[PDB]
Parts: sequence; structure tokens; C-alpha cells
Amino acid sequence: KETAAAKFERQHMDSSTSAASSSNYCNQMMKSRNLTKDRCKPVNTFVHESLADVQAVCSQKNVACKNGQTNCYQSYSTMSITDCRETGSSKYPNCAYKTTQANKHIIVACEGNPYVPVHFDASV
Repeated sequence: KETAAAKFERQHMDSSTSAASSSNYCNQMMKSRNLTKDRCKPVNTFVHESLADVQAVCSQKNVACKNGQTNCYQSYSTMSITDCRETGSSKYPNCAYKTTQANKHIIVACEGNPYVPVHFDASV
């Protein structure tokens, strides 16, 4: 099945663009990554950086995860992110997102060997 590592790239990485360039980024991106296959994913964040730079977060600042888990990491640096929030007009299968671009610190959950990002926790 797809790995938690691969899932994360699919759901959260967007190295092809430096920022969202239009209000439709989210609608376009949530669809083509398959996040709207079974239901409207209510919220999702895309990171507009190198895979390598996101993977490095696993050896940055250790912080507790919002759920109390202790395998979270916070980026020393701010990163180009795209926030996607479902809209009041959202109706499955026509999922609708509000697109919000920001530069923030990203907090991820890391697991395995190689020890990499498996979960996007929050942006701070």
C-alpha cells in the first residue's frame, strides 16, 4: 500500500511552485492529489519547498505534537506554505477550498529509518 512517507509527499508537498498563484490553487491541487476521492478533506496544507529541506526538519527542534506525541519537529526556518480550508459552498464531490499563502514554521511528526516526515501537525 502507499507508505506514510509517500502519503505525506502526495498530501503535502508541492516543489513545483514557489507559492499558490491564484485563488484556484487549492481546488486544483486538492483534486489532483486525490484528497477529495472519498470525501472533502476539510483542511490541508501544501509546502512549497524542496523535499530535502522538509525532510531535514526531522533533525530540528523537537516539540510535543498537538496530541501529546513526542515525535514532532519544528522547522528552524519559515517555509512557503499554502493553507487549504473547505468553503461554505463545499459540496461533495464538488469540494471547494479557500486558498491562503503564508510563510510559517511547519511542525511534522517523524518516523522510521530513514527518519522522515509522516504527518503534518501544524504551522506556527
